[PDB]
Amino acid sequence: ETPPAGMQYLYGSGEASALSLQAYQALLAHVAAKVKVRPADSVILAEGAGLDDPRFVPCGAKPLAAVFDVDETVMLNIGYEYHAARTGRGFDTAAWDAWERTGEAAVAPVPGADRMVRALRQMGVTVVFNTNRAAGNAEPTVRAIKAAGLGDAVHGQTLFLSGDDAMGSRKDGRRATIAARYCVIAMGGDQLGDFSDLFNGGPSVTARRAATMQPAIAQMWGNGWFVLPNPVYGSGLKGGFDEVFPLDKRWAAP
Amino acid sequence: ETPPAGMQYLYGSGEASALSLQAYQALLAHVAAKVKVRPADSVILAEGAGLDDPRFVPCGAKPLAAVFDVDETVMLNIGYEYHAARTGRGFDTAAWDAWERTGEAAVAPVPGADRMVRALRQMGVTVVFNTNRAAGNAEPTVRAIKAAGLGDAVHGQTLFLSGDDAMGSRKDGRRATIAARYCVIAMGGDQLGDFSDLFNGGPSVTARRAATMQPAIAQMWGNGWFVLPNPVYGSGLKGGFDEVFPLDKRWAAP
Ligand SMILES: Nc1ncnc2[nH]cnc12
Ligand SMILES: Nc1ncnc2[nH]cnc12
Ligand SMILES: [Mg+2]
Ligand SMILES: [Mg+2]
Repeated sequence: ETPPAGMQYLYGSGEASALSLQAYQALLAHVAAKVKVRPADSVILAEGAGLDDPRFVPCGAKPLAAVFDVDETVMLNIGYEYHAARTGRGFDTAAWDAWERTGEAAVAPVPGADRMVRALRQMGVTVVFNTNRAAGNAEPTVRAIKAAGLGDAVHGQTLFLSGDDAMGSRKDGRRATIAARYCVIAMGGDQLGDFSDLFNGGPSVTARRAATMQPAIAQMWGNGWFVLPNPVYGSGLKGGFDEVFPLDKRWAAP
Repeated sequence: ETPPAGMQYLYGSGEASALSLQAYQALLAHVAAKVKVRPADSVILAEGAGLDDPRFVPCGAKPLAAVFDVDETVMLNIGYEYHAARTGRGFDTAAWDAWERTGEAAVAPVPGADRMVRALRQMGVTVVFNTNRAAGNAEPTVRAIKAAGLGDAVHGQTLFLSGDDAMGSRKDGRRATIAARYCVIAMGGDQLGDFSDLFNGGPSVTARRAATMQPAIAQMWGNGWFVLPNPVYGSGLKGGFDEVFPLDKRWAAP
């Protein structure tokens, strides 16, 4: 038996490896330019700014930082997805809670994520993690991040988890806390919720894809917001046939 | 019924859209820097240069150009993959040959690929396509490229297809022809064979992934070689369990 195709790609292929290394290379070059010249806008949206008319929290004189999602952005959850491939039970809240507590032995860095995290700190940029892992599992998450070669994270200062506020999986509140004390010059993630909660909680698969091509949002990709692949799970694996294949681009073999 | 997960991601998700827009943004910024200052090395490997010790064809005073694979790099083959999702017969040489001849009506641009192709030509950079589509289907391929908003391609000058030499799917010979008359400052692709044939024809899934992290090769991603996602088909969807999930990163739920 062979693993699911999405796992073959993300965890096995050199295509996905080069895809990840490219994103970090662009991130390191973008941060370096912002270290030499501090911008006026940070890369975190201001509160009340919709996807229709985007506006950002100002940078000011706050310390420079970069926000990262953890799972499948800087850290590969190889151990859990191996269990998902063996079982088929990918969506399991009880199994994932155990993985958050006992998975520090089976984690790997996204290709180049350990190298960029060191470069960001040698550049004087603080590395902040904003993950939907549970606040109750903060200590095993810190150990897993350390075991992935991603440095030392501290709960409340450089690590913000689900449950730190009364908003659940919504990360806008935690992004507001980070931007209130840091000037975030770059933000990485593998799901659109890692850049704005406005991509989720309503918009359809067709609407979310169009939202990324909003010219004010489109200018962010590779230029402030940095994306990494995840065809294994999450909000990217949704939609039926009429949403994946538009009816004006359909074809039948003879 | 829902389409395969990889197709949900690549063709439906906004995550894959932002992933593609990021790659082109980095490509446009890289090309602009090379227009202001022409480099000494092009991004095409010299003949006889192995992945162990990489070396590149010099740039010289040749016209600046950028090489692109077509399928799932600049053009989405929505119509064919819709047929693959309906049928399950993804690997079909007879059906794909028909798609090369009759698919110009069901193609779309990769997000931002039509915008970058115009920007490259407004910058004075020639856009060259190196695809494994058949040379016998060059004219319907030209029409499909045009229908995707990717400009005008010419067979033999800006379009090089499988069969133009006696090497089949190997693209190194066609890359040698392009680099002999152009200074290629950027090259995009969704499979590793779009950058060097040395990634294929032998190396295992584990070996190919490690090859992308060769420091001389690793410096190219997002900095000369630009990658786009394809978890739907190709050399990225290979390998068994021992190659996707290394044995030191395995885990079992309680
Ligand atoms: N339930 C889940 N939670 C988080 N990541 C996952 N990946 C696959 N299933 C998951
Ligand atoms: N046989 C094939 N040739 C090219 N692209 C494909 N995508 C899926 N199957 C394919
Ligand atoms: Mg994640
Ligand atoms: Mg291709």
